[PDB]
Amino acid sequence: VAFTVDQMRSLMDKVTNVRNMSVIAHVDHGKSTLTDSLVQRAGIISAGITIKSTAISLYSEMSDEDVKEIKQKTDGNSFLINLIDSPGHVDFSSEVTAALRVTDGALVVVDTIEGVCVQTETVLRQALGERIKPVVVINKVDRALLELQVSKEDLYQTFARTVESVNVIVSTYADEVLGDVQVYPARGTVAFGSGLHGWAFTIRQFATRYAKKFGVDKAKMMDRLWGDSFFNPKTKKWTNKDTDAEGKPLERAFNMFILDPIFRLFTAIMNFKKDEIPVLLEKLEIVLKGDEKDLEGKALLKVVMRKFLPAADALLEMIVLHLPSPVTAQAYRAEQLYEGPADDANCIAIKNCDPKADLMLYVSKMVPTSDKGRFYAFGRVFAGTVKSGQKVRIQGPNYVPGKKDDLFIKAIQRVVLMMGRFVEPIDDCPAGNIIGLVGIDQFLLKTGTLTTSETAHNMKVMKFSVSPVVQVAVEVKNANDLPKLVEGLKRLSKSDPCVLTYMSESGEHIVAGTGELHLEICLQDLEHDHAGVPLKISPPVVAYRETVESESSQTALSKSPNKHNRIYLKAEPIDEEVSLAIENGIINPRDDFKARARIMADDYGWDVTDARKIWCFGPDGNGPNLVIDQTKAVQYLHEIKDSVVAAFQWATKEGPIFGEEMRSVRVNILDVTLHADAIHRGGGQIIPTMRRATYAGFLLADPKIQEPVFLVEIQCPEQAVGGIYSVLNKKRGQVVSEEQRPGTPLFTVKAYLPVNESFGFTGELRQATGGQAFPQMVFDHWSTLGSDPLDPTSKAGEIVLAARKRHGMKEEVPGWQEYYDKL
Amino acid sequence: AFLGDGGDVSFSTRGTQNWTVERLLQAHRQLEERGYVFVGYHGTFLEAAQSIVFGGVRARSQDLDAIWRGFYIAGDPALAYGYAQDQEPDARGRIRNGALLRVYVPRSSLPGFYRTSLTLAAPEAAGEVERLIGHPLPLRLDAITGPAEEGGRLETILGWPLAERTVVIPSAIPTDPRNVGGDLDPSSIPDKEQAISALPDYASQPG
Ligand SMILES: NC(=O)c1ccc[n+]([C@@H]2O[C@H](COP(=O)([O-])OP(=O)(O)OC[C@H]3O[C@@H](n4cnc5c(N)ncnc54)[C@H](O)[C@@H]3O)[C@@H](O)[C@H]2O)c1
Repeated sequence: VAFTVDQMRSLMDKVTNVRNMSVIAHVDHGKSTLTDSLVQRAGIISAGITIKSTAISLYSEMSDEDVKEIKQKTDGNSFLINLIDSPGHVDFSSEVTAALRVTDGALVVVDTIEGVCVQTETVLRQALGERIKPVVVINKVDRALLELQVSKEDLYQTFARTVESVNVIVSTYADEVLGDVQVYPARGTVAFGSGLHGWAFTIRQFATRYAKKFGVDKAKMMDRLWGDSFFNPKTKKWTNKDTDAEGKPLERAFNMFILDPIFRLFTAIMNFKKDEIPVLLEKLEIVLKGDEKDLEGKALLKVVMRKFLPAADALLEMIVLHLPSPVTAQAYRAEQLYEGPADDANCIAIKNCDPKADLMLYVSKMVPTSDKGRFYAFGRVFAGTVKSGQKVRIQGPNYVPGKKDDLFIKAIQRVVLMMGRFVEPIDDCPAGNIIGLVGIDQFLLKTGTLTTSETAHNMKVMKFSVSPVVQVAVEVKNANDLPKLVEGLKRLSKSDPCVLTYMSESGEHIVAGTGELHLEICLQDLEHDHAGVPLKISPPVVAYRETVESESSQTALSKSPNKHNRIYLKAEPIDEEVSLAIENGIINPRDDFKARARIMADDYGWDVTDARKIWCFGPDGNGPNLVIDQTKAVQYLHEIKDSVVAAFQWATKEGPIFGEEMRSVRVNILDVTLHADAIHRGGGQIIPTMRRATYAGFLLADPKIQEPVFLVEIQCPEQAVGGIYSVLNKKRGQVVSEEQRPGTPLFTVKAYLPVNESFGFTGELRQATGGQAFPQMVFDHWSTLGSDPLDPTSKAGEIVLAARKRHGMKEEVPGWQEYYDKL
Repeated sequence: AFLGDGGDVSFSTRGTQNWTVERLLQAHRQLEERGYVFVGYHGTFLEAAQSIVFGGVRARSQDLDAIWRGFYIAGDPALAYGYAQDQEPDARGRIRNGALLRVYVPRSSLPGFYRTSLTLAAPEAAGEVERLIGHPLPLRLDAITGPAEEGGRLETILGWPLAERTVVIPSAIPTDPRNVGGDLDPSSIPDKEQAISALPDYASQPG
């Protein structure tokens, strides 16, 4: 249906009638199919800046009698449903949590024949740990009839077992504090149908239908239409005994009143019994129009069933009548979603879904848009009201009410509805609703908390990292498609904040990701969309760091090509603390040099004299590497500063060990001799001089390499936990902690895992746990290898040689003499 | 064509493309077979190498006294090596490694090659050079070889008219992309290129 902005806001203020929910289903189970049926039936449409579809809005209208069945506060017969997009596979764990966290209900799709698969089971655990209420739909019933050709009782028992498996999971992992959350067909919390053909039903739908033909209230009718209820055809009498007086078998009500009608349509139509179909159709009052009256086989069956039991209706009914509203759910989810005090003014405001309190908006992800390369924030208002122009406290991951770290007090350019692929600007948006924001992508990388109270803590943070720990070289197979790849990378880089595309000195096109899989999907998107050209891709390579462990053995000296200029310097390690402070914005390149020096001096033990003479950071003008001017009375020193900084940018981008970035490297310029005439100390002269002196100084300062390390968090059932440790113990894994969820038998194992040991990790963990483990890993820290990188046999040296060969460099690492002044 | 057989030759920071030592040996031989002779090396930047090898050496303005204008080369590749790089950074400050080139002349031009012990490009040597070549500077269809500086290595200046009659091909001696500004390591000079790099004997006395 098409709505105006006024209408949307109108049914957005009625948060009691909103359903924040997602669809939990395996892709091979027609997840996309059932989602389509929902959109084509209840999808909302607006009365030019497009976005990647992240959420769909649905509108459902019900009767006054229906609204009374809802066991939670309601207002009116209008209902706003937010269908939050879900990942296509479990492996995308971090974003599987992202979706669930902003949803209160979940439509869980299971299979008729295969029942509940391993992954749907795992995701359900997570959804339950998030305190999300489930409603089940048994899909692909079509197959049970057409292929297996099962009997009505056999099909019934199949559903019974399926529902049994689901509730085994539900009663085990659903939190006690939610009450009985198990699903019961007789209660209308389980639907049956076939997404393919587009039909589905609930016991309530058939109960409403027969309610009159039996002079009975809907409640006790659907109570009978499942379980051991039998309507004797001969006596016209209801019974709880599956045999009559003479000992003959009685058919249960489900089989008799629900399955039988459907079974007859399937038989009459697929057997081309042209004389039965008409009689059977009028019986159920299924009227076909013109063209439809000629169809046959599956073509006809599809139209008949679609008109008989529209799938979307059976699903919407459950979603509205049984899924919790923002009001109902936030009352028991708030404590879980707030990283602060339970009785806080803000946590309280979240339980009450208070639209008047200080803002508490959750940004679950950043969405690519058509408005330049900018990203639109996506999330949910858990408290207060978000407004266009409203100034808000952008609280990032590292934020803590104490410090002012990771804090940005900016203004919301625009508040917009995420109508699937399109954007709709609105004045404001009360608590309980899902919404998008404009002008925040430069303050938030992916997730964070927006607040208007300077005493509010972050909301349950989702750990991410932009560190490109894995990368590959991209290369067109046909040299004419080059431009298509160049624009393709420029495109790829824009569709994802955590993807990196750059050119190495040698001119190679590099794509860097946050993990094996993440980089995998990026290369697939590039070769089919962003570029669409046949590409030659080198095997995945891990990103390392080059660093020093001591001060240079001696002063590093280098001379310019024309022999008229000289730079004397020395390299020394920077403390991890300081490197962390730089990487975390505390020590800032853009900061005032005097305010910044105070911090390095007071908080980090730097001579304020040195901290005041920082010439630059690097690489990329902000890395954890520094140049310090410690020269005395050097004439025209400032006239070569731009050149020296430039050299530093290149030197720290690709170090002398094997082309890897530098980290924690301090360079002290001790002395400089220059030609009196500027004509003889331009960029061409100084740049190579500074760069070579740096390499020399580096090589003299006890060279080493650093490897990236993940922090992995694994959810897993007690039984299969043993598989976790089994895998970690052959990948230099290191257990951080092993916590158990109070009631449930769910464990959370945390461990450090070297990134170069993580290739094919989820695959192995999958097997070792029977697919019951739920992995989540983010880059945590860099680790300096003990071994000598210059030794080809040592571990660090083994890495170096392989890489140097791969790059076509001279196998052996150059000595400092190579870059030192030749004399 | 004097580049021998194989793929299209191009210049890159990764090194000269489609230019093996064996191809050089072929190109060099075929050059002598056609009456050409090696006279030294010229180091420069990539685009310059592209222009020189495929468009030929062409006269241009240079920063010195008019009387010393010409095409500068060196018999010792280590000297020419120092010029095989960008002289100016690009927008971001990138300074790329260049390429070494081998310079050949028609043997018919050898009667015009002279040497001196004096330091070239200086007013105290002009008089002696003008004596050797039998005419006032600048050089024309003649060349002068001498110390590029006091106690320094030898350089050769080809008069512009003579320079335009050169044939220039790539060297098998690579520059170092990871050590721009460094000096040429003799061990990186292919022994087989060294074997074909002897210089002609230049006259110490005028014609
Ligand atoms: N370049 C060398 O190998 C070399 C050898 C000995 C001495 N030197 C010394 O270096 C100084 C600079 O000489 P230079 O030759 O490097 O710079 P230059 O000013 O004499 O010539 C300018 C540049 O134009 C370039 N160029 C591009 N296309 C060309 C073409 N088609 N024909 C001719 N030149 C072309 C040359 O490579 C050269 O780098 C000289 O004064 C000399 O003392 C250089």
